[PDB]
Amino acid sequence: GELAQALKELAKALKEQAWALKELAQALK
Amino acid sequence: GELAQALKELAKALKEQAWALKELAQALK
Amino acid sequence: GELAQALKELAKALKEQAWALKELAQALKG
Amino acid sequence: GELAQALKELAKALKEQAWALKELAQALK
Amino acid sequence: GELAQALKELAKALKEQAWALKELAQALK
Amino acid sequence: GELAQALKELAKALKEQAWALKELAQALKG
Repeated sequence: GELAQALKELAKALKEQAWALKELAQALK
Repeated sequence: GELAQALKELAKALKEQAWALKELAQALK
Repeated sequence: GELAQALKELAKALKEQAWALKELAQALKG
Repeated sequence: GELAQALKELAKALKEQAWALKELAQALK
Repeated sequence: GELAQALKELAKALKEQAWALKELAQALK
Repeated sequence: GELAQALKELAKALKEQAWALKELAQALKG
């Protein structure tokens, strides 16, 4: 229903999370 | 959706955490 | 039901943790 | 059912999370 | 429980994250 | 259903983040 873009906005968050992690990993070298 | 409500709060918290990770990464360089 | 309530709490923990990381980041600058 | 101690083991995790945060906050002074 | 399965994976990840936060705290002192 | 799948992914992100924090902690020691 409208728990449907619940999951959509969470999927975006998870993606932002991944980009952020990648940047930190790269800083740790 | 109530449950949906929670998932929206989670997504927003996740984004903020991701942005904090980026600030950490930049402080390292 | 109680699952909803649990996920809200995870959300607050992540938010509080974000704040702490900003502080750490600032300390690492100087 | 046996999503019942699902939530129980998650409640414990959340508590560990809080203790960990408190210790970091205290280190940041 | 499958959904229950996920919640168990989450709890374990949360614990590991909490323990990493403590290691961070101790490194500061 | 798809909620289950989503929560699994959060779990992996938290696990990967934990590793990164251990590395940061080690770097802060020296």
